[PDB]
Amino acid sequence: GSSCTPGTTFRNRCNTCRCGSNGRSASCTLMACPPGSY
Ligand SMILES: [Co+2]
Repeated sequence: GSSCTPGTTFRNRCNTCRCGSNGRSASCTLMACPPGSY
């Protein structure tokens, strides 16, 4: 838990994220995600 697979991308609601080298952070888009956006 509290982790991602390094260098993977993943989705969180309407946002997309790229997992850091450490697996402990991710670079994510910051879009507001209203209903229907995902
Ligand atoms: Co963990």
